[PDB]
Amino acid sequence: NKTVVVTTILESPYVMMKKNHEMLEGNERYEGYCVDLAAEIAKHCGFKYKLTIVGDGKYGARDADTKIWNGMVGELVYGKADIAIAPLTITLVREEVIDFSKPFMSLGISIMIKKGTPIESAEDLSKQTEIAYGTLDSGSTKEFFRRSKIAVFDKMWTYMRSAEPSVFVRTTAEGVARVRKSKGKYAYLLESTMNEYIEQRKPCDTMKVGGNLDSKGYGIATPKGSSLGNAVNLAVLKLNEQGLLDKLKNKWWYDKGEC
Ligand SMILES: N=c1ccc2c(-c3ccc(C(=O)NCc4ccn(-c5cc6c(cc5C(F)(F)F)[nH]c(=O)c(=O)n6CC(=O)O)c4)cc3C(=O)O)c3ccc(N)c(S(=O)(=O)O)c3oc-2c1S(=O)(=O)O
Repeated sequence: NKTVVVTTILESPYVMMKKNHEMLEGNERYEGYCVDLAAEIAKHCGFKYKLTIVGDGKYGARDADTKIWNGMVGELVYGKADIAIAPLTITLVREEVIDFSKPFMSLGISIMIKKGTPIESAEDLSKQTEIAYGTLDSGSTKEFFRRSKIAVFDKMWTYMRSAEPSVFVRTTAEGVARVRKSKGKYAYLLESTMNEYIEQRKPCDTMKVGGNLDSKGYGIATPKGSSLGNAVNLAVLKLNEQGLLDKLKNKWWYDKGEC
């Protein structure tokens, strides 16, 4: 039997380098939620596996000009990996070209504030202009606002699209720094999972407020028609029912949190 090639992505806390990684080999180089999850999936499915970091560092999209899938999705579609174990969002266009398990983690768009900011909901943000707010320039959150027909989110998009200086940031680190350094006058819109992670990072000055604005899930992906997909999906369901997915989330977000 052959070693399963698992594509994954360097993204904290899902996959992170061990400090001594230069003196380590194979799967021992990495730690994180998806490292632990890969070991559990492999245990339940009965395979040996090698974690490999996706070469282009991307989740996966179809290039608008060439029509070629990149990222982990592309690794699956073009025969370079057997399974993707990563926070890969289950979307329509991806589901058409690869197979997904049921989701192992659910999430939604959410609001990050500096502690003390008088905001508790998206509606609160939308009905004022003293506190600026934005999102990742390249993110799925931006696209949610662009396409939304809900009055509150439409108003928020109209504000964000034309706000000056730009309220959009190039990276999560830029967004978080802007929240922390703006003295409560900038709020940041992002995935609840990342928001919750940052809430547990020093110096513990940010928090997540309000309910999620949408709902989506991260799934395990296999090439379309792969015989591995059935067992992997049953594994995700068993791990959820055993409490193990919740245990892993608690471990990497809270037991290992700094706040
Ligand atoms: N200098 C730079 C520097 C960075 C540039 C980036 C860039 C931006 C931001 C970040 C960053 O904050 N990462 C942390 C983060 C925040 C949210 N997630 C997340 C996203 C998922 C996902 C799971 C998660 C997680 F983790 F929450 F679970 N699962 C999916 O299934 C999925 O799909 N997504 C995407 C989505 O949901 O959105 C992760 C990292 C990068 C990067 O270096 O890869 C860049 C990206 C796209 C793009 N088209 C272009 S660009 O074309 O070049 O403009 C980009 O450019 C960049 C230039 S740049 O080129 O010089 O202008």
